Amino acid sequence: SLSSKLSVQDLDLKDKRVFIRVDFNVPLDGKKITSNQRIVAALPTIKYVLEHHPRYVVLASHLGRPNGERNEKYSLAPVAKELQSLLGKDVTFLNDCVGPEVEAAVKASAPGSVILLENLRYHIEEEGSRKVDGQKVKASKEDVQKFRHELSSLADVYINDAFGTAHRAHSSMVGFDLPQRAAGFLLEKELKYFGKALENPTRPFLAILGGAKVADKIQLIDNLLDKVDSIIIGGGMAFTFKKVLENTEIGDSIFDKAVGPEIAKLMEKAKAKGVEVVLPVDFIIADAFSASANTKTVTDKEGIPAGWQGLDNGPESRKLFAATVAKATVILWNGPPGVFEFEKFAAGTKALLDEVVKSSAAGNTVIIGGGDTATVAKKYGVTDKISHVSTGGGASLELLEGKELPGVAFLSEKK
Ligand SMILES: Nc1ncnc2c1ncn2[C@@H]1O[C@H](COP(=O)(O)OP(=O)(O)OP(=O)(O)O)[C@@H](O)[C@H]1O
Ligand SMILES: [Mg+2]
Repeated sequence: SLSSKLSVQDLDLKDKRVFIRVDFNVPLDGKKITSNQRIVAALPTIKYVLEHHPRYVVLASHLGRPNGERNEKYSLAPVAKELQSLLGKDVTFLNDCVGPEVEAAVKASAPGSVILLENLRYHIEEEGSRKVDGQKVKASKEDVQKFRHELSSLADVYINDAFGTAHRAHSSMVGFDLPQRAAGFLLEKELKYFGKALENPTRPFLAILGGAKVADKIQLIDNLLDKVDSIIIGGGMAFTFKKVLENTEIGDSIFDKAVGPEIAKLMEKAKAKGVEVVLPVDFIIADAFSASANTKTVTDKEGIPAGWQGLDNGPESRKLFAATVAKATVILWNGPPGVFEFEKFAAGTKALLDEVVKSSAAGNTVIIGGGDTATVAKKYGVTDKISHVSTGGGASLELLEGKELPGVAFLSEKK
């Protein structure tokens, strides 16, 4: 989608004014912020800048869905605490926009770090349309125009360091008129890690995608679909169908009805574009979809207990996966090998997970991140992760995919 060499650790600052759109979203107990994972990242940019000696340092919010009621408190007082503790320099939380008080505060107290906003000022969104159900309405133009003007209001250089403004727009990624587009190391890492497989990386581009089911499932497919190294490990029932015939025929009949043409089709292009897509042949299937009463065999035999096929990546599947796994190429992993969360029908899967991460070094760098996999990662244990956990399980992917990426576009290379 682009993101060549935007900018990082490039901004010189120096008695300059810095506004940072970070990753400030956490649980919601009292204040007791359950999880500091998101906050930790902020630190490289946050600290570097925090002290460099600008004069500013406004680090924006973003965590919650102030649905029905208004701007409702449940702000970020505790977080400041988190910030204060880490920094030990003093963090002040004011307004996400203005407040006569707002313009005043930033200016007043020399160098500091101010965390303000989120999506309280229904202005960082685009109101919950569809009439009936929940009140208010989408739409809105200039009013937003003012908010944006107001927001930039006290800045110099704006640094995005979250996977938000790369699909949509939303506050902290647009309005912030005035040049200077600086992207935290985090953004930088993705683009770079993420960015190149995209370029001309020799080390093949060896591609690992588990489980069937599409959604952009399908969406996922086309973009992942174009690349470099023609190695994709995708496990689908029809493909199986497409590939041969009988497996599908007794197995059953239908996968993703649309997916059937598209899949055979995309798949074809894939051969042409690169070469090889690696599927099962050995699968394990059990009475229901759940996790109980299970059978593992290779290939042929399905029907009643099914109508799509078996489920989790089994022995055969494991090896091949592992098999390709061992073989340079970069390794990108989206969703579960399958149903990785229903033990029994989530074993081989870990098996795959291990080499990739392990390899990262050996083999080659590993970029896997999302939601489903994320779980996979946490449960198995990233432990060295060695590549990319591309948070924005979804956002990244589309992103991953090659689309333009909105937030990202805003970024150029400082200037
Ligand atoms: N062979 C399979 N047997 C059973 N369930 C499967 C199988 N393959 C895939 N699934 C389902 O597909 C999911 C795999 O993850 P999925 O394909 O949804 O990843 P993704 O689309 O890249 O990311 P996501 O889960 O956030 O947004 C499993 O969690 C499971 O619900
Ligand atoms: Mg999911």
